[PDB]
Amino acid sequence: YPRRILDVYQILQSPIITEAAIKNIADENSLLFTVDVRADKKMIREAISNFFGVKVRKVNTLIRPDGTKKAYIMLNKEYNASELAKKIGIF
Amino acid sequence: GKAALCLTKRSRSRKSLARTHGFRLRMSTTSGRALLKRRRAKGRKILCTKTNPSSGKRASP
Amino acid sequence: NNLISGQRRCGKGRNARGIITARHRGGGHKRLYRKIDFRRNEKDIYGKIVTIEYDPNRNAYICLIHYGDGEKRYILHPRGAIIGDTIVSGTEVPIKMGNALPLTDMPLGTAIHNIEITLGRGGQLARAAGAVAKLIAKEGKSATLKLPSGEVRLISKNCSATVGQVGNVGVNQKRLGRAGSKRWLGKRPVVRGVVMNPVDHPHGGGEGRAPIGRKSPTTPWGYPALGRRSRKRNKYSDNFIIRRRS
RNA sequence: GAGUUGAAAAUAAGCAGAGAUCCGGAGAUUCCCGAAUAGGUCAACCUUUCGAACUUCUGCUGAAUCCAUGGGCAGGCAAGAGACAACCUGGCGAACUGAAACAUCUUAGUAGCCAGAGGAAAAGAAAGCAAAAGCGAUUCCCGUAGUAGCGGCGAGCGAA
RNA sequence: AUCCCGUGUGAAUCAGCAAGGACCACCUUGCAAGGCUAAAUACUCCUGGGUGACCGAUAGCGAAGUAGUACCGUGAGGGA
RNA sequence: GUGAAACUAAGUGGAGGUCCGAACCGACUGAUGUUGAAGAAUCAGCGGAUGAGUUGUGGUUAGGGGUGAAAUGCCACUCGA
RNA sequence: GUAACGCAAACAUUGGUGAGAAUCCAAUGCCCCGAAAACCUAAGGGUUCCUCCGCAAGGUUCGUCCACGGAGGGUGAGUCAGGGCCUAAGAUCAGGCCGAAAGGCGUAGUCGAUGGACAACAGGUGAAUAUUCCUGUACUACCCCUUGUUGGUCCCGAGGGACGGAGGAGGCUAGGUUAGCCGAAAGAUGGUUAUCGGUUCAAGGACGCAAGGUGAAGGGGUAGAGAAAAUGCCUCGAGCCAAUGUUCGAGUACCAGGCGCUACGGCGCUGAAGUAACCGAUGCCAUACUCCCAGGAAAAGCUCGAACGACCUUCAACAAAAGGGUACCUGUACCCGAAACCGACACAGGUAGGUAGGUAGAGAAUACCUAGGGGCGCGAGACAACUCUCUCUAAGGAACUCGGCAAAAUAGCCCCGUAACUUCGGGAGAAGGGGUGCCCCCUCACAAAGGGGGUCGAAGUGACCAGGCCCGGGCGACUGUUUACCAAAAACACAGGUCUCCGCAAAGUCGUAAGACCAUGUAUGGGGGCUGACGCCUGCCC
Repeated sequence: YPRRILDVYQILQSPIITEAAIKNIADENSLLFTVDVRADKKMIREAISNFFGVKVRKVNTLIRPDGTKKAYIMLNKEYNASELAKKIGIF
Repeated sequence: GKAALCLTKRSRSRKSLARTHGFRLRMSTTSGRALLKRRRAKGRKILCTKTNPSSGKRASP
Repeated sequence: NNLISGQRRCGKGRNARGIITARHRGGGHKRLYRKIDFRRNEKDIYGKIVTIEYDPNRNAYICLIHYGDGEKRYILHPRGAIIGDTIVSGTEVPIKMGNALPLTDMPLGTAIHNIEITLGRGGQLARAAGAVAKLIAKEGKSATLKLPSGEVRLISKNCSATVGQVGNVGVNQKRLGRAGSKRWLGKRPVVRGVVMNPVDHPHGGGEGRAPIGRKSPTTPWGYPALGRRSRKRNKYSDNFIIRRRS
């Protein structure tokens, strides 16, 4: 019995496109996204790994004060986020 | 003086105020349940002020 | 020690409703509770005293017993007894200070204590410091006892009683000496009657200093204190009582 | 049957004579809170074992004692619960006021609270009226009548 | 009197029982201590249709503007 | 120093609702303030300041009531209800 | 077109920006805070945080500026805080009792931190977050595999968690100072380097405890319903318990200073010395020691353990080992001794906790300063009365006045000296006197001592700071409490005294009732009336 709250297939709303995120792609080797408010870390890591076929060292999430959950999704030293994110229209 | 005076309010945890005046309190008592009847009847937007979430953003842990 | 349990009732001047019915309580010092076997119903098992200690919840001292088979109980310390002395509860047993035995088999005229009124319950009479009862007579089903009040009363003869006077006779020789001593003993100040307003107490009001002006001395609730009985009337036990007090 | 994609109305891309947009009837979906009901809670959250909680239905069981009752485990579309302006039925039930004061009395069985249910509800088919003449269950209007009456025979109340 | 109730008593059965404003007699009327039952009657948060010697923004609902809002109050609540 | 107690000199000891005095808690006197800087304050001094002490958090007591080391004082700038 | 513009810490200049500047930015001065006016937290706010733009309104003036308006952004956790663990006060309460209804009592449980239980530190980075991201080095909980034992698991019976105040001595450290070591050094004037800076490093792992304390800590079997607790046996390189300390962590950094940037901000390269002595906490040892009485929470986690009663059981449960592999929810911005909370205000107010530098001093007081932070959102003049906040005053010294109200005077330390009365503890710092600066000396141990000698001033606790004292009476014994916002007392309370009730299913109190307090108490106790330490007393009248 998996999810705290069941939600959807969906979850992930969109990636954040700004100047901090672009720099964090290069520095941390990590993606940045907006998700469900009822989305779990476990849920996100199962989604994004199972979607793109990439590994996830760790996810770290916060709720910006309006009530929309944004998640930093970090990737292993193997997988390259710059080129991955290049082919999802962020570069 | 050093004791301030006739400020009826202070800064007090929303926990205590929600356990004195919150939704779950009003909803238990039969007399208090008919207050919510009057409040929905008048059509007031916020029924009972002084309610808190156990969850974040306005959590009082 | 599994006999010294922190399981107070707390507040302890307040009823179910939450009002101060028993007055002049509070403040105090935090205290624990020592269970004490007033029944002394561990029968024919030979016991040994080990320590005499302070019960904060009493006048008299408490005594820690170790039994021969290997279990421990707290009791009331009798007057002459000391550390390393010996006791036993049962039917036969000698009339040596601190032993427990039913009232039937006891001598005529002995200083005793911890007496049951009803067989089964435990021990209600003569529990304070210096408490002492003196068995006067016996009659069929009953034993005729003189209490610490100075009152002779029929109780059932099969009922239990522990031999010897209860110890720590000198606790009348306190002076307390100060307001603060009674304050940390649990008690609190007692405001007089005549001082208050008419709305509060019957003696209240009066301009200047008030003489207790209303023909009688009154309680807070109208019922003449200072002379006027209050022993229901036709109470169940009425028959059994022989005498008055002093 | 011709233009549409809610209001403010702008853009972008669509859907439209093989008949949309719309209008009507019937269905499907309906996050979380709320009778709230898997358990907790500071309503809209947290924990789970993912569960209609609790009661009467209905299948088995097997306590202190034979039978039995409590209890435990099951199946259950599973009836009930809560909400609802006034009207209405039942329970409790004021005081100010009037009497030029006031206690009988009046305000009144009114206001209020509490419980209950319907489109109305309650009543209702004579152990009834009435007078030697008769009528035929209730309920509502006109009337009898402010009459018969009751009343510190005062204020007032007042039928059939 | 009639109708209903706490306490205690405690009947009779159509040669009966109850009522006819204490009560008794005689007449007359009815059948108590089990139930059910439409209508005419009461009302308006509300829907449709009609009407007005009704209002016209200090009026008319508090509210002609996203009002029980803004605001005040710990709170019930008040309130443009 | 005594039959031993009693009693008495020095050391040790750290009691006390003990003393002086910050924080802390109060509110005695004055001055100022009086359409105030403030719907009880500022300033200069004042009492307690290891206790019947102060205080944070979380609770309890309810108006024919509560609470009151008792003034009818307090119970949300409201109190003979 | 007046009163006011919210403390008397305080501003000045040069330059810049711009239509315009006392008020916005920069520099230089100067001044103020520094047990705050500093930096962190809890509550509460609720976007105020950062950026770019705007200045209608708001800001007690202005304003190019803002906690204001518009536009866009910003809060990253296995270890921090809470929840997924535990319980107290209290709450709700199945069945149960009691009640016109509403409901009241109450057990089993269930909630409920302000408490228990639990695993992370340094350096680095950046407009706005950092124990959260980065680098290094850690730790807790699970799934592998090597050995294993045959059961596990829950219930369950124990151990334990586990608790007071006060006081004192010892050992330590944090922090400070001084020296050494290293680098730098003209500060325009008689002299002068005597000058200025730096000298740093956490969690964790491994390992030992002294004239620190103590002299059973920690075990093993056995009887008896008895596996734990308890009645008797032995045995202990006679020792234990700890904070600090030695190492790695850390041949790394960190680092004072030098060598180059180009315009309004930091950033590249380099990189010396990195120790000692003394003072030293309210911090730790210590849930330690002594003393005292008013006698000092619970429950789980943890460790045993034998049962009985159930489940889960031979692709399994418990123990150990390195190496792996794995890691839920919410809070995180910003203010928080306040222009953002609470006081209607950008209000002279209130507001829990944490960290505590130097010089002087007994000191968390005071005075001046450091780090850090600020100059109080109207200004410019002028120098009338009058008012306030202050400073002084010839001669007198309470003549003032309801009253010495107010002001003044006293004051620290050391030494001498100290009465009536007394409950023998006091009174008492009684009263009253003398000495204190600076320099130089005697001493195998008297915190600029003590003593001796000099020297300066009118004055030596020179400033801030810092008791006025005495004699006689009333009332209350005394510390205490009281009218928030006119009364602090002689009023209340008080220890002590007396009377009267109550034998337990107690009197009393609260409830329609059930039942609650009394009390998990029982006459040396409990309720009520009056008096009010202590001394001597307390008469007549039923």
